[PDB]
Amino acid sequence: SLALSLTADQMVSALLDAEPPILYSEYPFSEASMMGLLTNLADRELVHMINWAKRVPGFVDLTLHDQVHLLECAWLEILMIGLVWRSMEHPGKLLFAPNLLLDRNQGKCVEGMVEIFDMLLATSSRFRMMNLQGEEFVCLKSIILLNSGVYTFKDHIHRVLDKITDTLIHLMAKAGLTLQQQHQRLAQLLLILSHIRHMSNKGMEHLYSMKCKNVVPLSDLLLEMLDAHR
Amino acid sequence: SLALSLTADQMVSALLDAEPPILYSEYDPTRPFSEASMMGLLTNLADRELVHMINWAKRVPGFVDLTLHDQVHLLECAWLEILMIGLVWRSMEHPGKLLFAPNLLLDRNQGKCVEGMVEIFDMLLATSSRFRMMNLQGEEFVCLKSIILLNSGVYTFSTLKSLEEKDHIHRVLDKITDTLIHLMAKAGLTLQQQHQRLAQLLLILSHIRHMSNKGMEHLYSMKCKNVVPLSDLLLEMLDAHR
Amino acid sequence: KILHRLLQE
Amino acid sequence: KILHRLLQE
Ligand SMILES: Oc1ccc(C(c2ccc(O)cc2)(C(F)(F)F)C(F)(F)F)cc1
Ligand SMILES: Oc1ccc(C(c2ccc(O)cc2)(C(F)(F)F)C(F)(F)F)cc1
Repeated sequence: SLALSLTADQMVSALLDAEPPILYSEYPFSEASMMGLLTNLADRELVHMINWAKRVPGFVDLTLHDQVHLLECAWLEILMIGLVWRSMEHPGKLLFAPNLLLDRNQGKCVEGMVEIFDMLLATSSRFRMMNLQGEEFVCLKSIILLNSGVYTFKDHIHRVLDKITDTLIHLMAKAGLTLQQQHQRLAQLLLILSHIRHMSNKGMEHLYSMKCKNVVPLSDLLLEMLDAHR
Repeated sequence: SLALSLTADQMVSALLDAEPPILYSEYDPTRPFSEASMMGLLTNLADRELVHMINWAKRVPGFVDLTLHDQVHLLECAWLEILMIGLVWRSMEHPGKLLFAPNLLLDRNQGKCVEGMVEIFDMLLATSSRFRMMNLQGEEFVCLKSIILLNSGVYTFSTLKSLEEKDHIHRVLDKITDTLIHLMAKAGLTLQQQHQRLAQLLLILSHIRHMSNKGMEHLYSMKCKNVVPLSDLLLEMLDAHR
Repeated sequence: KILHRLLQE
Repeated sequence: KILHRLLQE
């Protein structure tokens, strides 16, 4: 397992490097047209996510079954944090794609949606005011992948998780933070992951309810990822 | 503010002091049980714990400084997480079993006896097992429990001023973080080890949030079934979610 | 509303 | 599962 022999610098660089691309939406809204765009986009993002995952140091050292488990548990969390990250510099807005930047009022066009929009926007504002950095962001995204499904199976994953922790503090020492600011920032960042998990859980219920309302058909892939949660 | 001024040690003393008691259930081992009845016993128990929890919350440094409105919100958001982490804590030294009460120690086989409850029991078991392997300490557990109360509802609270309500809470959380480091440094952990353990402890809060959400969905579902009756305070806490 | 009431004591 | 396929390239 190569992941453990990497340096902090190398880990960061590997992660920044595995970053998936920002996709475009198909070029006002109704429920059907809105959910159509979003689900089409989410399906494409998922394919790129799976590929990003294999590029996360340590991820591929797991059995296929474990890779499936981790991704099935964390997929929505990972989509959401990405969404929030790139929306960071668009206060009040959710940047789903460069050509699809939505605000809250556009969130009321889908039943049950505006509640989730609000949480997402809140997280974005929190990241913004924490001045979250790209290097920190990729570490967090990686932590979500390995952590979210781990207690529901391990030493390998915790070794790697520890390594990513080491990498986060490293980044902080660099920025010139004092020991006390370091452990305070680390905590602040990791506590937001709790809110991200909550948003995921709400989102999953919402998504399930929209499948039930047969508002739009979902891709087989998206339905498969959703189904792993009941 | 009294809270922002305590020392690590006074913080730990304060929380240890405010610990609610362990309650007994109406379980009668002479009586064999049904899925529904065992759910009645657990519901009655949680309802009584809730009352103790609310008065415990008042004793968590900084909580009393908030508006009644903010206090209500935090508890509505955190109540089941708090019940759950308390449950896993007292089940810690009983591998494979959940210690709901001193006279009520269940293994999963019996939890399967009710509908969709087994998935939650297994998650709860997993968490205890995790606590066990980390060798979680009592002073750490009380820190974690108060972090849950303060953190879980802080992003879902908002015209301008209430913005300062959020900043006070973040300052208190920072103090509790300092407290956890203090403890780990004391136990002779290297700097690297303190950071790693801090992360390990906080990541567990993600799984607890997950369990709570799953439990909430199971509770709302019990209700819709009118088999197991819920207490009034609890139907109320449930409703604050859906 | 029971919680509100208990918090006020 | 489609996920299985995708993960094995
Ligand atoms: O970056 C995305 C893309 C899609 C989504 C979805 C979503 C968006 C908002 C919700 O409240 C629920 C699901 C949507 F249904 F829109 F595709 C999903 F893929 F997660 F299902 C979330 C985040
Ligand atoms: O101290 C506790 C913790 C959890 C519970 C549970 C519970 C909570 C409310 C109920 O009405 C029934 C069970 C919950 F689902 F929350 F985890 C259970 F474990 F017993 F299932 C009861 C008491």
